[PDB]
Amino acid sequence: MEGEIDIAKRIEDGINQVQCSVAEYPEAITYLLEQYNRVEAEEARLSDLITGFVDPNAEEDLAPTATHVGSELSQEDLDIDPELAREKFAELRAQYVVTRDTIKAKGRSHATAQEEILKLSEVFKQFRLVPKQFDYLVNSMRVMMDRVRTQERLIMKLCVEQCKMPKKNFITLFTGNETSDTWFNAAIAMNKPWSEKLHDVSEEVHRALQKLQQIEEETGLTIEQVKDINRRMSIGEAKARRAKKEMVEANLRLVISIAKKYTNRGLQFLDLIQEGNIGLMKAVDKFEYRRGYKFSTYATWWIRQAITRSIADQARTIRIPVHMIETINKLNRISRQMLQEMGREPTPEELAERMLMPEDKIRKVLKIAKEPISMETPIGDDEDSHLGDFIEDTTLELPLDSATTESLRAATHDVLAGLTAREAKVLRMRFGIDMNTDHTLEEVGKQFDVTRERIRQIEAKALRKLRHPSRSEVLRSFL
Amino acid sequence: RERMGHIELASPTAHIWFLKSLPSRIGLLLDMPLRDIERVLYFESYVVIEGGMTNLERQQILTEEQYLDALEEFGDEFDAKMGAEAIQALLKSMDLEQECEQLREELNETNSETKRKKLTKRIKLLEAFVQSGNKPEWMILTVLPVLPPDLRPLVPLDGGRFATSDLNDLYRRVINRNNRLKRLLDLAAPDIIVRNEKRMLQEAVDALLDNGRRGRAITGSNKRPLKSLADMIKGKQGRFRQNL
Amino acid sequence: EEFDAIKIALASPDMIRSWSFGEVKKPETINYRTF
Amino acid sequence: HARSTGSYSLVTQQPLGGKAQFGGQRFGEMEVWALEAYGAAYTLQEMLTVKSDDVNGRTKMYKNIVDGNHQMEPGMPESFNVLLKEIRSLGINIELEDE
Amino acid sequence: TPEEKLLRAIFGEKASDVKDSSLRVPNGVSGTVIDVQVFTRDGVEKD
Repeated sequence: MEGEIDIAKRIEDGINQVQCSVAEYPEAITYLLEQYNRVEAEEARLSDLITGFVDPNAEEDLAPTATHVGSELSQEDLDIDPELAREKFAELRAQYVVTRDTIKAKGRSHATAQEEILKLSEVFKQFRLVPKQFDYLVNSMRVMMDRVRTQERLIMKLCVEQCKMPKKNFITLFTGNETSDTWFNAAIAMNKPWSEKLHDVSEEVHRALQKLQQIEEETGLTIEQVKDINRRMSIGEAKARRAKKEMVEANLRLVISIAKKYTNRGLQFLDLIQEGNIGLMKAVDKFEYRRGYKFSTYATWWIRQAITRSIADQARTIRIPVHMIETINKLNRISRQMLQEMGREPTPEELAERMLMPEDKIRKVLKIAKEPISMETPIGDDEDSHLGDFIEDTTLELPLDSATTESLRAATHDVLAGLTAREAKVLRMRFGIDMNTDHTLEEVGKQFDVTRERIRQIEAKALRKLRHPSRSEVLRSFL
Repeated sequence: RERMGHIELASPTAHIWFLKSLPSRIGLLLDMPLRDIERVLYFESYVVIEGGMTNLERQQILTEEQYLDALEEFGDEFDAKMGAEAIQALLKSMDLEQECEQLREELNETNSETKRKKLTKRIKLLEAFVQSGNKPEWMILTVLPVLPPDLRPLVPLDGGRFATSDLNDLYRRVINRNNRLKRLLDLAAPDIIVRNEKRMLQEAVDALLDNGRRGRAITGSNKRPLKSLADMIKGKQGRFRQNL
Repeated sequence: EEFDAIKIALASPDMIRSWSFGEVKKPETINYRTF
Repeated sequence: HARSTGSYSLVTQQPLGGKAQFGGQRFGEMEVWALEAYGAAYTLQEMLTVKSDDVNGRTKMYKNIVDGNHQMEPGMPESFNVLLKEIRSLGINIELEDE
Repeated sequence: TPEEKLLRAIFGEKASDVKDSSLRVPNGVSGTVIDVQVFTRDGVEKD
């Protein structure tokens, strides 16, 4: 079987069109050197920035690193010698110096700044940037310019659709520099029957222009050339995407094949091949036809890896730890081990010296490993009787003690008055009539008498007096 | 035991108490008959018209074989759409005032058998939506309320164990039905498999509200007729007569 | 006291949004540890 | 066997029967129509609310025959006030109303 | 508990740590005993 290798050459072919495009990008370059500073002071590593290099200095020659540039999946589904490395990274700062200044203040033409970056662009292609980086550079490249598209789309429909402007009168002005108000002011000075209409939107265009320049300065490229970089990236990812749609469709038979190892466990079958299809679409992207290993073996590796992760935790109706289910079968492949030899049941004495568990707490562990049990299950009547219909309630008092609890929390404050005014008024007129008790330096001025000593004495002396209310009760209920 | 919740479903889903309850309420007012069109489009790929180019039909389907041939030439735009995605957009884009008079004049022009047979349930239903303060676009549930935890308790039985209702399982499933059709199929899959997925959503939603109507739901371990909502409510597992 | 007549009408997302306070996304129930 | 007071469920809220305590005779429907024939009234609504379903009307009644008084009229059944929510989760809204 | 000592302080303050939680006779009619068996962890093969 084959019919997947001949079309596999179309994959890496499209990636090459992305490698070059990303090269000419200041933001993608600044992050490179800026991250290098985290290596000198020892905070990160060159492992998550560079994996290798290349000998030729043209357009690739060996299986590239860019794998998540033409993937069909979403961004959420895309997740050497150190001495030689530091040597090449020192070559970038030997030229990035002049570039570090032409971005801060620049001038009127951005073509001069990018001209110097072009030389560095050739060097950036030599480095084997980690595929993880492409998930940030390319991603933050289509989003950064995403706002530019809309920001310039509003002003486009506020004069062409609103002020009624011909397409031949907007493509000859806004297409010019689309930076300053040199295209807008030139429209009104054109003494056209429609030029005297942009005055009713000049305020909206101005705000949509000033904020627009902010993004242009943030990137450091010309709004006209910045589109050229991305427009050619959609060509390489398209030729590879459609080329991989024939491998993730004719290989759906292998997904169900290995889907018989994780059936009834915790997840349904409909959601079983879910992690199986997403895995096949990942392997096809990181597949190399120039490798000894085939595809029917390399692809089934990531498939069984995505299905063993979902059912690894969210299997039961309730969350369950990882080792709690791996500790069961652990004591299983040893129980029969001593039964096939001796012939007797392994008593909890010999296994207590080989394991890290004593013998008492290990018994309570099994109590946790259950289903446990439903509620709507027939018992005896099999008509109206349910498992969850025989458990008595404790939060809701029954009519039997409903009259008792009521007479045990509303009758003490009646006989309380019949007691020494001093000691009784202290506790009663504190939290019973007001809020919060025990203030110390405040209670001493509440009765105007003793100090902070009787704050504890009066309360204690009163406690033993609460023994009086026998038939009446209030305090004996909170606990 | 009071108050409820909801779940923002990315993919619209018609209700079940208004679909199988003849006469239809989510299709009848939409020119759709009752079963010979509003049941087949839910299954495998069956592209149906919901809009219209220039004076077309609102019942005629469209074969996939004639789909790729009606893109370039020989055809126009053709507002193509899958299954459940084409049922809520119509309710909001229809006028009960004008549409009512369109079928009112169709009771003597044509024979009472080819069209009038169905049109008899058109003026009656619509008249109710006008007299009352309602609106056609309320039959589609974009969200789904949650049953109070008091009706689905979770209290330990005996031995350090616990006790939960199987109804809870019908909530942990629906979550995986929607989030999957967001960042995996609706921007990657060709088309010969993305349709099947959308078919599973509608079947997984109408199962919770009322199980036993269409495509009975089965839990993971230990089969047994899985319990839902409406089933436990009125008690349909006993054919009513032997009520509690 | 007592009950008289009963009113019935369709349910709208605008009304259901009132009783509800939020949306559930995590299928996870409760914990067996601290309950 | 004879029962007067016992435990009750939560969602169901009905008389049960444990070990130490006896069980209550379930008033079957077969004895309901035989009562309706006479054309009674209060003796029919009692065998549906306080004496089974109604909870807050069961406790209040217990505190009425103890002092030698009389129990007032029952309230709203629990198997009825929960149905309002049971039906509420079916895409349909239900609301009560007086006169 | 402190609040508990209040109740027993009225009916003779004598709260011991351990109590008598023996199996009481179920409702109905009692009767004499036949035999008594005690297996305080025998050296046999008990489960």
